[PDB]
Amino acid sequence: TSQIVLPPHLERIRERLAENIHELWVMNKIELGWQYGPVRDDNKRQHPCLVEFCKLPEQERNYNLQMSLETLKTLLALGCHVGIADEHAEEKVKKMKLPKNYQLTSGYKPAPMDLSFIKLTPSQEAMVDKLAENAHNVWARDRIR
Repeated sequence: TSQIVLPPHLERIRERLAENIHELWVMNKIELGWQYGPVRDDNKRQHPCLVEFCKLPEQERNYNLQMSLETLKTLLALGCHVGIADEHAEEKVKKMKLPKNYQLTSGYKPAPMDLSFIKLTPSQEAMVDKLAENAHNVWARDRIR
């Protein structure tokens, strides 16, 4: 799976979406007990990806935004409507939808909402295998070469 590159019309969304999506996603790598440290290794109980979006360096700055860009480019490549009509409900339109659920421990625990009071679309339930296969697709077009 490799469809198109994303246009820049969303770029007003993307940076605030980044300062959201890190503050949703980065909590997920402390349930082992990893913390922030200087150098890359796991034998001594750390994972330095636990740093805020702009705080990271540039190659790690985009390494948070790539999961978003996965969930954006194939969506816009899907042909369906994914134009930003319902503008995302944090930092632009004050409805307070994005951060709802969190629990703080000995570690960086920002606020992902595990949203479950709405149905999920017929698409994104079907795109679970698409987006999880795209991992091996990205890895396979590297590996077979």
